[PDB]
Amino acid sequence: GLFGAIAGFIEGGWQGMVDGWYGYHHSNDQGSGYAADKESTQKAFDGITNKVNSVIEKMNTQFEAVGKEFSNLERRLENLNKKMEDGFLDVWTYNAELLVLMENERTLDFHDSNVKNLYDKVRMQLRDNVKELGNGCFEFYHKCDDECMNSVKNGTYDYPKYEEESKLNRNE
Amino acid sequence: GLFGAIAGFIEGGWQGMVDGWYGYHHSNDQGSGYAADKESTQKAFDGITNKVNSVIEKMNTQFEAVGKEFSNLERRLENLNKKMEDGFLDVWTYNAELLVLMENERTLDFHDSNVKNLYDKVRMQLRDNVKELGNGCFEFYHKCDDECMNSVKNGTYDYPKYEEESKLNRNE
Amino acid sequence: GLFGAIAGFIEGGWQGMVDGWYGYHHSNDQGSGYAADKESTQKAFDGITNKVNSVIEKMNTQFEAVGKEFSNLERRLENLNKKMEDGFLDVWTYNAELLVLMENERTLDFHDSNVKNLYDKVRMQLRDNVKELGNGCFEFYHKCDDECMNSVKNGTYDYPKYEEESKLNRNE
Amino acid sequence: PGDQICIGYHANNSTEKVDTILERNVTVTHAKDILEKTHNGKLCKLNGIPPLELGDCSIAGWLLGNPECDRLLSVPEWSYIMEKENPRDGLCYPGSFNDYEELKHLLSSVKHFEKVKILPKDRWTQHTTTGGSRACAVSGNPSFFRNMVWLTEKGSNYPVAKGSYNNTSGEQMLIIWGVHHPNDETEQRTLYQNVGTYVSVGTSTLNKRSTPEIATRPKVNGLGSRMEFSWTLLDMWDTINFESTGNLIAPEYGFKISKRGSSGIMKTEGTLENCETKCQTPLGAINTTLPFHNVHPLTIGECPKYVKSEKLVLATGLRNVP
Amino acid sequence: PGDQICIGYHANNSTEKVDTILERNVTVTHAKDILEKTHNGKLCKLNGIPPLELGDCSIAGWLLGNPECDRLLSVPEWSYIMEKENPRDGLCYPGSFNDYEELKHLLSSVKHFEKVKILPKDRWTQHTTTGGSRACAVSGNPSFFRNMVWLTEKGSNYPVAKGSYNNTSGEQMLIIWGVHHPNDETEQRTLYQNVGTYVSVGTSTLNKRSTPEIATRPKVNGLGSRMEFSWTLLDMWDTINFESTGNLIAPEYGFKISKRGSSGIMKTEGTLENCETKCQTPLGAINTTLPFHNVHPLTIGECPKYVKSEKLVLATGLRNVP
Amino acid sequence: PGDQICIGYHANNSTEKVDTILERNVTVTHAKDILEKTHNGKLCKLNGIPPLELGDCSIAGWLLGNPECDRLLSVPEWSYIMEKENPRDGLCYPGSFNDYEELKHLLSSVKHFEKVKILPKDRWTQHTTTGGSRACAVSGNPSFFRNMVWLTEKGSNYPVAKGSYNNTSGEQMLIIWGVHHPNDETEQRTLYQNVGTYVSVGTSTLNKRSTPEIATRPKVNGLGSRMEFSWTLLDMWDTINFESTGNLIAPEYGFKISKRGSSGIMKTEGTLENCETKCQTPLGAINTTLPFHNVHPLTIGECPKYVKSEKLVLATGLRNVP
Ligand SMILES: *[C@@H]1O[C@H](CO)[C@@H](O[C@@H]2O[C@H](CO)[C@@H](O)[C@H](O)[C@H]2NC(C)=O)[C@H](O)[C@H]1NC(C)=O
Ligand SMILES: *[C@@H]1O[C@H](CO)[C@@H](O[C@@H]2O[C@H](CO)[C@@H](O)[C@H](O)[C@H]2NC(C)=O)[C@H](O)[C@H]1NC(C)=O
Ligand SMILES: *[C@@H]1O[C@H](CO)[C@@H](O[C@@H]2O[C@H](CO)[C@@H](O)[C@H](O)[C@H]2NC(C)=O)[C@H](O)[C@H]1NC(C)=O
Ligand SMILES: *[C@@H]1O[C@H](CO)[C@@H](O)[C@H](O)[C@H]1NC(C)=O
Ligand SMILES: *[C@@H]1O[C@H](CO)[C@@H](O)[C@H](O)[C@H]1NC(C)=O
Ligand SMILES: *[C@@H]1O[C@H](CO)[C@@H](O)[C@H](O)[C@H]1NC(C)=O
Ligand SMILES: *[C@@H]1O[C@H](CO)[C@@H](O)[C@H](O)[C@H]1NC(C)=O
Ligand SMILES: *[C@@H]1O[C@H](CO)[C@@H](O)[C@H](O)[C@H]1NC(C)=O
Ligand SMILES: *[C@@H]1O[C@H](CO)[C@@H](O)[C@H](O)[C@H]1NC(C)=O
Repeated sequence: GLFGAIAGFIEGGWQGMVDGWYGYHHSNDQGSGYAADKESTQKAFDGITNKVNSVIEKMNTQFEAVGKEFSNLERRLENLNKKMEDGFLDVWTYNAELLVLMENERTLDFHDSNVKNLYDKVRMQLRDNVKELGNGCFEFYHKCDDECMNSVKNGTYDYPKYEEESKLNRNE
Repeated sequence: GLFGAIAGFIEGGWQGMVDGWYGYHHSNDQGSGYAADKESTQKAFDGITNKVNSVIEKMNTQFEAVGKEFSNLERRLENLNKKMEDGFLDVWTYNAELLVLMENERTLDFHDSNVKNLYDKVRMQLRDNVKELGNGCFEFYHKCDDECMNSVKNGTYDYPKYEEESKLNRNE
Repeated sequence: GLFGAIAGFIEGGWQGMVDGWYGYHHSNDQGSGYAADKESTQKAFDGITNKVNSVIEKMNTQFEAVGKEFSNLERRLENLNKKMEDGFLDVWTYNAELLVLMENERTLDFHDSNVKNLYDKVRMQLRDNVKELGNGCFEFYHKCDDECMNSVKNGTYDYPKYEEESKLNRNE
Repeated sequence: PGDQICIGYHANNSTEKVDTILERNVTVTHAKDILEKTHNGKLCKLNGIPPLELGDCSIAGWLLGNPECDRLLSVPEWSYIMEKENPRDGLCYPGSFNDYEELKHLLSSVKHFEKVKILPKDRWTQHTTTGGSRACAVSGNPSFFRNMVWLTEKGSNYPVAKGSYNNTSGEQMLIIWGVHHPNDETEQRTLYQNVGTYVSVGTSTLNKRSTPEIATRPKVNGLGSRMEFSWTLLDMWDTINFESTGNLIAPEYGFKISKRGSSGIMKTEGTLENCETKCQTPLGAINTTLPFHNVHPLTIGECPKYVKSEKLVLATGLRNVP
Repeated sequence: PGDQICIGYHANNSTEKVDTILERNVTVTHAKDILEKTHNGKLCKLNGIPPLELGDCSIAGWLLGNPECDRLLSVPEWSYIMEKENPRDGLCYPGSFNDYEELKHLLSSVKHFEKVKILPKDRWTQHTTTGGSRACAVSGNPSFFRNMVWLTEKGSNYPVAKGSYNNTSGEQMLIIWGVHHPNDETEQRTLYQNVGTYVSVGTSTLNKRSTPEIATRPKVNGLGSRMEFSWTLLDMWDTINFESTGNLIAPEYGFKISKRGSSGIMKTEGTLENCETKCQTPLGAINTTLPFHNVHPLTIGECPKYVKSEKLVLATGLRNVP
Repeated sequence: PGDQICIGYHANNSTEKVDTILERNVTVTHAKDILEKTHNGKLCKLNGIPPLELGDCSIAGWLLGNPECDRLLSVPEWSYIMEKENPRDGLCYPGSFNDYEELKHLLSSVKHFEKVKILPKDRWTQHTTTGGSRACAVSGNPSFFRNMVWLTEKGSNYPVAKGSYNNTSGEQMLIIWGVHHPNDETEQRTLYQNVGTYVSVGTSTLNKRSTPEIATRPKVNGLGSRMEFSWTLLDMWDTINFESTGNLIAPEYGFKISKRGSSGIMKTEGTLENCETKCQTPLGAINTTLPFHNVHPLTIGECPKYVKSEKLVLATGLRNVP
């Protein structure tokens, strides 16, 4: 996709992450598991809810066919009426189908962007205290406990804190 | 936003940068201050000016209602006329409102992309002579004077030049 | 462009790469040359072929003018017919022109994204066994033969393999 | 070999598919179908108000009072009118109905009439009013449209027939009248005694006259003769004047428009069932909260917007990746 | 602790808001409102050319020459025509105007007439022409439409009335004529002496005739009688022939189409003010360079495109971030 | 100084340009033009079926049988009809054609007629049928519309003329008839002997009558008289009855609708050439696989969709960068 994360460098999804659209899987001495990122999930949910309302609401100003009858001596008028009602019908079908297609494209790319941005947020926080594996994971140059994993997931990782511990690991 | 810079890793805007959409703030021994990046600002200005003209110009081929009257024995014809004029009115209102919404979305994301690309341009130039702080700033592994800051802002930073000075700083 | 690669950090195109949209140029002791990346080229080709079909197919539900005549005492009816046929004509011209403009915008950005994602894929694979020059090229911290270049181009570069050879080069 | 945090995204067992401009048939974790494609196959009450079911009768058969339509002699307020494509019971006495389609269009905005006896038959003291035809027979004897009066010779004379009605009813009133076009001169003489007759009708705004046309025509319902009907809407406090020396088919009643609003005539061969809806189509009733439907373009009531689409599915979740 | 260059973006004190598909009510640093919502509330000259202000007169009242419309007997070129919804001064002598809406539609493309005395009244030497009615009275005495001639009996006789006019005027010419439909036989005899009369009109393309209809009708402006007007456009170098044995209301004048172009009839109760515009609506004049407006759909002149929108604001700057 | 792999993109010598919303005149490596702008400038056969080329004849001239249109007396199936803007050969005897535009509209869905001799001229044994006019002359002598019969006095008498035809042809049939409106009373007497004449026509659904109008009118093709034509579609197994005491212009033939389908009347001054197309426009034939064209809105056959655009070019490749 446009942002290269979904079915990209992060090759697949997680059946095991049931509580959100985007999030984490951690692995340490204490164990492993999944956790949704609530902030980014909610922000995307809000946008998507806005999108669907927008697409619907903009096509509430839509043409309606009204039943009229014409004599056998009013065939041109009858044809004009039919061409008009059909014409608007075609225009509105076009508007609906196109809008759904274009916006579906954008919805998939929005989710891709949200995953990439979350990844980048964590990356830019961990810096060189981790190795970027290239698969969506960061491998720590230090032991990172549950409280340590919890700090990353809510953006309170103390890099100035683990700075010296990791450089020794990274170099030795 | 889609590119993760505006209200993203660069958390806020600068009231103090009054002469352009995107640019720099530098800080050294000689002092500090703001400067717009003229090249990227102008390129975005040109695109945005093109966008507005496009949206207007494509809706100059728009329906106009013409005043006609009908007898009390021409009610179907009157209704056909009314359904037609209203129908086109609804179509054009839809086209205008949708175009503005979709293009507003793209305009905000365009600016986000322009900020991200400018950031990346500077990043890819400074390389490891700086630390990426994660907030839009780069902290130099050397003293960088006004002439030095001026080289970065117009893409003439000499990395091959500061290469040795910074590695000693970076390691010591 | 939106993704910053085409006419961006990769400043120009390659006349010498005639067999695909995106790809490689390598340089080593054995020589140099161009090669298209077949996978990413094919994926973009498939999308673009889908795009053109979509734009055409959605505008197959288009209004057709039917030839009718009116008396000198049916001028309002004649005008209604003319306003209708012209009105739909304007709507469909608008739909066609707008769709082509919006989708042309997206096509150029799609190609930009595809180049950026290919670059990032190679980057995330080579890691610190190479220097990122900032121009689309990676310079190896080791000799990389034809078989070595071939591994990168199809994502089978052995980093765990060249890991030690490069760090000595990178540090010495 | 060290610790890891990975960034990732949800996947599930959804098989929901969507299309984009760039790709078709994409599986997504969540999606929203916005197109109603179902209906209950029935004609229903609309907000508890039943339609007027004409059965085998046409609009003309109802309003003129074709004897086959006697169940419709007094009908309550309706929400829409059900008419067959080719109703059997219309003009039992063959002929034509001027501006008929205009009359049907009027009915799209009328939800009730009060039939008012504007020109009681017994006040035609100088003419015979018992006139009927085998083409409108009832129980084997000649009869006639229940709402109309066929004036004929009385005592071998047909004096100038004049009737007038001031619309004091409190609403606009629909009034129909006709002119009889005989097959031959003997028919004209036996019925009216007079020749070179006329029918004149006048309101403040309408002035419409007629001379009957005698001519041999193909038989319809057994008759080469015809009756040609016309109509007008009589404004509040306006008067209608009828004047004739022969061939007038007078209204006995007018239809006061007693309720107005959005209605319509639905073309259908079907019958009303004991069901309730907010949205009726000729194919059946719709019950949905979805914004679009593809059931039929001709709907009555509070309906979704109609499109020709076979599918409208919006992606809401992301690409569902194994 | 070292030196820094930061990349950033502009912010300001703008409160300008825009909408997107994904988000509503977004504050941006710069925006462009492309919708005109204001007008001056006045009816104005259009490019320095004033409209034709009918006042209490209808199109028919003007062209026939209802005596209450005498200020309109000669009018200069106009840019649009102002007509009230229900003008008081139309057919002073009650009746009807055939194809009236077609005539008004013609006027949308006409900007001036030259009224030409095609059939001077004094040339009707075998008929009385001073005929008038209390329904069109002037200063307490019977009068008549200024542009028309009511032919009546002269010396107790009404010979065949024939008038003809060859359109040598250099443009197409609008010509109106009428037929008088009396209330009764005594009126017919007193006015025309003849019975079974007719009015025939013929050009190279038009052949339209009439027999007057005598009938009692509701009184309008005091009369049960009616005058029924018709019109034609006489082509350059074509001739119109009038022939009648009674009941003809002849034109004295024709209206030569002396200027053509886009105009229109604006329905308004208001009056012309001393102002100038390039774009007039029934609500008031628009002065803008904006591409859209939401003022009224029925505009005349060089106008922006109308939409129903309450707002159209394009973001030009970026998201305004504190 | 070490080894390198670079990522890059294609460039070529393409000069193909496209537009976007953000930018205009962008050079791309590959593009797809989706707009046909060319045609062959000729009128052609449509799928091997030639059009009906009226030449100088109008639809009316053809169907009535104006003698200048004799090449059209029997014509094979057509794919479209070519008619000039102002055909010279129409009503040679001047007059009018009621509901003419409706008749032309019918022809949009008719691809062939079989002309059937429904009322053979020789069966009018009580009337003269050789009547003609110098306005329809052939070789210097008076003649008449080939498909019509002008009934006149025989032996100084004009008995009631009655003709009838039951449509047993197996399809709906177009039938035209007329009424002659003389210039004067002497013409009426010389031709018909009778006064106060009428023409009556009746089917199961149509009842249309006429009284001829005698009146002096401007000369057209030398005549102040007129013939007024009307038409009907006679249903299968229905009968049409003509009855007249004078002034009837009877059909001798009916036009059985022998093939139906999408056709049309193309307005063109041009002539058929020896060429073949699937898509015909008034400007010339289109041969393309492109989805859009900008040639003309009025096309017949299997055509691309028409738009007003000067260009429609889709980018397929990327920005072409030096
Ligand atoms: C018809 O009956 C009405 C009601 O009795 C008569 O009177 C008025 O008509 C005017 C017409 O606009 C209405 O506005 C009033 O409501 C009526 N009220 C009064 C004062 O009578 C009318 O006169 C009758 N028509 C005739 C011809 O006598
Ligand atoms: C009506 O007057 C005109 C102008 O005097 C007469 O003559 C011509 O009419 C033709 C018709 O197409 C015009 O094109 C010419 O401009 C006129 N010029 C000439 C040579 O006279 C016409 O004859 C008159 N009509 C009658 C019935 O006499
Ligand atoms: C006209 O001719 C037809 C065919 O001979 C006559 O008969 C039938 O008409 C009905 C009308 O619906 C058709 O459906 C049948 O195909 C016809 N067949 C039969 C049994 O004759 C018809 O009677 C004739 N009309 C008159 C007035 O005699
Ligand atoms: C971040 O997460 C940790 C959980 O270990 C919690 O203690 C801390 O309060 C969180 N910080 C914020 C910003 O809520
Ligand atoms: C870059 O900026 C410096 C300012 O110190 C200036 O001397 C130099 O000319 C600039 N280079 C370009 C490309 O203009
Ligand atoms: C990758 O390329 C090399 C060419 O040197 C080839 O041997 C190998 O099979 C390729 N791997 C895949 C996945 O095809
Ligand atoms: C969509 O994909 C499914 C499998 O993922 C398969 O049935 C088929 O190729 C596609 N179905 C349709 C209806 O095109
Ligand atoms: C938009 O936001 C402002 C504050 O930023 C607030 O007044 C309100 O929530 C919104 N206004 C409207 C009109 O929706
Ligand atoms: C487009 O660009 C070309 C050169 O690239 C030049 O001819 C001109 O500026 C533009 N042409 C048009 C038709 O606008």
